[PDB]
Amino acid sequence: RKVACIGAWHPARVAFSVARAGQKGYHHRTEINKKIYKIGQGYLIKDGKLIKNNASTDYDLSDKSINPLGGFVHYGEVTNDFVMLKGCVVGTKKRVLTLRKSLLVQTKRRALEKIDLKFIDTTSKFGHGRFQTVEEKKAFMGPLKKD
Amino acid sequence: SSHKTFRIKRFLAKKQKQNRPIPQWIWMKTGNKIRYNSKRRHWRRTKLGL
Amino acid sequence: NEVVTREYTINIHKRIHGVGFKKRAPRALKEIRKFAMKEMGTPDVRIDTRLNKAVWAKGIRNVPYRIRVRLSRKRNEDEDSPNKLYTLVTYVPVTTFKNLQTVNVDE
Amino acid sequence: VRYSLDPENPTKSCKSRGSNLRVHFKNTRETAQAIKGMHIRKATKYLKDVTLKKQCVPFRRYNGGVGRCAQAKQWGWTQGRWPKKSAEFLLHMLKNAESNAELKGLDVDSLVIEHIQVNKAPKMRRRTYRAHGRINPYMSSPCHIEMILTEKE
Amino acid sequence: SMLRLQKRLASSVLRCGKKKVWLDPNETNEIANANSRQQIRKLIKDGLIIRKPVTVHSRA
RNA sequence: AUUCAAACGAGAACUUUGAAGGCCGAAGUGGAGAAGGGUUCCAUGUGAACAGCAGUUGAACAUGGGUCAGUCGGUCCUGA
RNA sequence: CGCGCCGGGCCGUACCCAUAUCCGCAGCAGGUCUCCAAGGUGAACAGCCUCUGGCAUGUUGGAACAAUGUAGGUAAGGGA
Repeated sequence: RKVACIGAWHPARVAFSVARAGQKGYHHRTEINKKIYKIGQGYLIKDGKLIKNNASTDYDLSDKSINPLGGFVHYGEVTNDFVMLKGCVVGTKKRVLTLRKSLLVQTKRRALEKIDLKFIDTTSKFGHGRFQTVEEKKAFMGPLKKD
Repeated sequence: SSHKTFRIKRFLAKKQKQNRPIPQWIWMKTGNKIRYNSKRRHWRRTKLGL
Repeated sequence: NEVVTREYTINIHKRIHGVGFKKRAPRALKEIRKFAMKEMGTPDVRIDTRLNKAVWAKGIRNVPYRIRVRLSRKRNEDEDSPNKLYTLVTYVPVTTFKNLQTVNVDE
Repeated sequence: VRYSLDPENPTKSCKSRGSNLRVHFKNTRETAQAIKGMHIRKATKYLKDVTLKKQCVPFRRYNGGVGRCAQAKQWGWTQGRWPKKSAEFLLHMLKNAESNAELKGLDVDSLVIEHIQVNKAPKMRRRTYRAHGRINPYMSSPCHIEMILTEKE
Repeated sequence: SMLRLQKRLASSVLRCGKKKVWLDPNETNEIANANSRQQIRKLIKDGLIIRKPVTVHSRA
């Protein structure tokens, strides 16, 4: 698991462009053109009852929030406003991210595309989850022994 | 060896009586330079020949 | 006030997780000893032999997940030391662990 | 005997010497340099922490290969270690030195180490066995330690 | 103290390996001054040292 | 592939005892011999040096002890 | 043939016999002739587990679990 030849002979130094072992990760990166699919709204209290149907769409209309079953693994539960970005973004869980407006004029039809979500998958990520909500889950399992 | 000859056994007897330290009172003698026995043989280091 | 005894349930499983086979049981006796020095703030911790036997009951690899113990903090007797108090950890045989709080036994 | 440095006022000072102490010279010179100027009660407390790894000894000169510790930042240094034996040897010499202050009739809680010297002693002879039937020396490097305390208000 | 003279002597009097010799841990100071097979046999009668039973190897 | 407690001790990861967990697994890490070693055997004591950490231990060191034959061998016989 | 009487000298004899008492400069993964040989599985003196007996992991521990190693493994689809 090495690099066989580092450099030639007569440039008697090893150059800076040769691959060497060292730190990997925890680098500062900036990747661009991450589209915002949905600016979610946090939990709020209203008339005594609270409102949490964040992951509700115009086609799902379910009372489920953005939180999957069992909360986000290694993070917790998102009770504030959130933003939904397409694809992966840099960093680990809980890692603070900086969201900067684009430096470039977006004049491609990819960048000008309108988004209307149809379904937000809130199954459990802490395993091979197979239920969107708890109301759906116990309606399928039926009653259990602990009842 | 457990099977010995009388020549050998008598020989090992001598090399055993010589392995003792010098008595304490000899370096109280007047013209005494001896500090300790320089011919102490240890059975594991020096192998006595034979 | 300071001479107290109380039951505890130590979750050995979450204090052994990761360590190798030939070290799981010995590490359990260290994590128990560290557990006592946290609750009863005494460096001198003496664990009972029957508790040792309870940890090595399943061999060196497989170590009981939970274990019930009685931490009793006593006055250090003669053999004068800076340690004026020591903690004697004792094993408590229990059938199940469900709904087992850290009760405060008394004498 | 003949000390490397003579106290300016011998009436206000006590000495202590050690010869052929089987303890690493390089480790002892470093722990002696850290103990040098401090008050005696501060010294014993420090040396006891070195044995417990609550305070390190900054390895200034003999530092090749010596690892980095977080406690060396208290000395404005990067490399430090916790030489247990080296600390407990000259923890006894402090015990012997302040014992001399008691005998000389000095105020022990005002003593300040001001001279502490570590010299090399004659090396001892052992041997190790290398490949291809060779024998290499296995010397120990003991040391002479002599310190001088003085009362300073 | 150190009791390896006694555990060897006890094994030889009991005609059993020192694997099976039990020296009472509470009464070390009385077994320490045995020094003799005659005094060892006295510790047999007093029950201070016991020949442990054979480890079970049930054939059931 | 070790762990707990105790004892001794100035001092214990290493000694000793007890308990536990393991290994050798009868072609043995067991019990005895030949050759070779030559006192290493055993007891008491010490901890300078030595036992590539340590040691309250040792095959180290210092004192003393220990090998009993008509029948077991040698001795006798001849072999190359 | 039965019984009775007398005599049998000299030398060896402890211990180790081997991952520490021998030879390899050493408490060296090497080398060095033999005897005795339990239960289960099984064709079996195989391998694996155990009892009798023995031992303390082989000249150190502790804490971590990076890269490179060393020794074990497993890999979608393809199959040299």
